[PDB]
Amino acid sequence: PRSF
Amino acid sequence: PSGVEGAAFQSRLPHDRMTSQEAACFPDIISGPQQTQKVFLFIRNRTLQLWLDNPKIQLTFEATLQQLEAPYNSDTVLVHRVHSYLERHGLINFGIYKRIKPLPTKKTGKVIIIGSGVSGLAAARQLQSFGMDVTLLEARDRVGGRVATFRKGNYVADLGAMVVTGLGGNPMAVVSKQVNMELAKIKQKCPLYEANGQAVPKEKDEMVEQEFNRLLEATSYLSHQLDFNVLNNKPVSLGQALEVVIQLQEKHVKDEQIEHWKKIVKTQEELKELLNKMVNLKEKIKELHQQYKEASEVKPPRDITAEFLVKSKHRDLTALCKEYDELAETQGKLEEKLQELEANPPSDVYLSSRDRQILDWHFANLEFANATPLSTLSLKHWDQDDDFEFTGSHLTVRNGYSCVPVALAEGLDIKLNTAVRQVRYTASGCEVIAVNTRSTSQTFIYKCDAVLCTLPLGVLKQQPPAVQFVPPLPEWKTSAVQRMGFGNLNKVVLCFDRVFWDPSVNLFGHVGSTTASRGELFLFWNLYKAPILLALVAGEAAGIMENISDDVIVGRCLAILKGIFGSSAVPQPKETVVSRWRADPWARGSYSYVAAGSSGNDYDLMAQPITPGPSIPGAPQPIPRLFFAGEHTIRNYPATVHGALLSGLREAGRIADQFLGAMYTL
Amino acid sequence: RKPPKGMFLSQEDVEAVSANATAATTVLRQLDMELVSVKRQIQNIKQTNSALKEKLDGGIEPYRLPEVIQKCNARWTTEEQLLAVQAIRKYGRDFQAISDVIGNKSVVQVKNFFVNYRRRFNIDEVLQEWEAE
Repeated sequence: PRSF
Repeated sequence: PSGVEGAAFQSRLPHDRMTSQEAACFPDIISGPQQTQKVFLFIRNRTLQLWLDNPKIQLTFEATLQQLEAPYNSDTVLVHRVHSYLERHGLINFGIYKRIKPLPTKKTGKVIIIGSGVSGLAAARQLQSFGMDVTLLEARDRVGGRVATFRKGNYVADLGAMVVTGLGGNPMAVVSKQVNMELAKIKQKCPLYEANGQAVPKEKDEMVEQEFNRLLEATSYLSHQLDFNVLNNKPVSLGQALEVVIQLQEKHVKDEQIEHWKKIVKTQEELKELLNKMVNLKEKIKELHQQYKEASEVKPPRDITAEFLVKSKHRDLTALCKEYDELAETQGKLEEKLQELEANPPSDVYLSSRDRQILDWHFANLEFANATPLSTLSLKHWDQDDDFEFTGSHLTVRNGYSCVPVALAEGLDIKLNTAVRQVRYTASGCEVIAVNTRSTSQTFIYKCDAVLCTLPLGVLKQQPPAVQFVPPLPEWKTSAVQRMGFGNLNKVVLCFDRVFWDPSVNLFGHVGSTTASRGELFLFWNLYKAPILLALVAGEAAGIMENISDDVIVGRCLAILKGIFGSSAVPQPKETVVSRWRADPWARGSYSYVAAGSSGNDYDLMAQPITPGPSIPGAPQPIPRLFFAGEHTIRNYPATVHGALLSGLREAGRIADQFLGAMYTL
Repeated sequence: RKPPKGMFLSQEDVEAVSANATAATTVLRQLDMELVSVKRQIQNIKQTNSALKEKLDGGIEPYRLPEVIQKCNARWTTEEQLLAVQAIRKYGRDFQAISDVIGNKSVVQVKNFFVNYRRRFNIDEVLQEWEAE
């Protein structure tokens, strides 16, 4: 839930 | 974290508290004196550290007690109870290890496992490890499920999972040591090219990103601090909330221009009243001059009344000349105040179309992460698994992630090309009815004590059912399946004969033209040794690119590459692959997401087993026979390979405890 | 406890942009119109204020008068006594103007005058008729  | 306490962290466990799972296994200790709990906690942490420090060899109970120090290696039933708990729930001796004590030839109980995806394999390896008869039924002609790994010549490119989200507490860290997997880090420097193919400058790039992360927090504030979590009965989605935050930021930009210009107007009106005094006063002044002159035109010597008129007039003329000068004093200020406000206006717009277009790419990325358009993601819960993030760089697997699953499949009874069509579970056992995927008429029957189902959630959700449960799954389970979200993303694999991108840049964006196409080929990865570029199709676009031939897709990909790097440096690609997850009948999707109206609680419902009714009425309640594992069952680490793996280990201990008997709770 | 800085969110506001489908697009047009409304209201007082500027061309320089510099004396020439009485009848008690009219007597010599020659000039009367206006 929010990548890189 | 380091020491024995690093082992507890690396095993996803608080080093100084007994967890809820441990209490159930050891109520005597956790209800007991603080001293005993610390002893136990050390024995736990110390065994974990031993297994961790060398995970290519089994950790026997003997090996453990050897290397404890007194007072800890004194009580040997406490050390035996701890080691056996650890080994049972896959906290030690999981994955691929050399067996010190060869598994006894006579098995106990029989378990069918549906699916040799990573979760299936994990439990299957562990169940056999525990001396059980384990057979896996795989519909596909290969293991791994969602971990796919295209291989042709020297090219290697996974079309399923491809990143290891950081080894800090990650079961995959152990498996990596256990199986050589080339692990490469991911430099996080990603530059975004615009639709015209011109690189976005740092100014916009840094600006939008900050605003993006700012709009996200804004929703989290709408959710937790304003309880804006329900609208006309339907629960609020993340997409909805992001709109209500962009609108309210566009409203604010206007309210801000109004009450600024409304200072100008008020200021200009103040001036209007001042110039009206000043023009009516230059009239009294002009008229007064006509009188003092005329009164001075009466040449002296004069009577004292005539002299009074000249002096008095010259005075009210000096009086009204003081007034008019005080008013062009006040006029000065207002003239300058205006010149200030006019050339000191506030922001004209919240987001330029070019700026917002960039933002729509940041929303594409977010629809990549959760594999679904943001309208669906539950506003309250979409990020509920964020507390359990591992620590560390995210990595890729240079040799393909397919090697992990294949390694796990070593030594297991796997029936490939075998599509389960009916699962039939009764008070006395289960029978699983499968067919052969090649000639489907040829039917198979499997009897067993317990069925572990790692069917993808999208399979479980197929209407009409692709797999029949007999008897039907209870409503508390099938409601969970409807509510839960199972989304989609796909990848395109581009194999060239030469590197023509920035080799020190692992990943680089492409900004879409529309909001509606924000997902369509929005991101590329240099990840591999060979000249392979990876393109991601996310969001609303993923579900629609599956209806379009590979050439049309490879077509668009070249185009956007072309503008970004010139039309004479991008040659036709040699080998090209496109995925179609939601089209695949064994996945019907990529992975799960917390859909609006769902919660994390559903991920737990998915994992509760089903205990069938008694055959002969009046008989005692039976044993649970149907178990579930896989990415959509582990509520704290979903939509991932590690989550899958943990789910598989979880059910193996739960199944074993049931048919082998847990003798570590006394 | 509180939003990100810069973002504006308010219970009152949030409800008003959710109350129906295009309750968003609605509220953002009463503000696009409120804006044009106030914006040409500016060019129209900016226009009016321009006229009044044209009428003040040259200011009052031509109508101005030279300053009078004169050393403030003590004796009351009968001339100055009579300027006084007539001044008290057109200026009431504004001693400042009354001293300015004479131009050679202290605002306090003026006050003194009021009591000394009070009898022989009937200023009470004179003053009472200044009030009759």
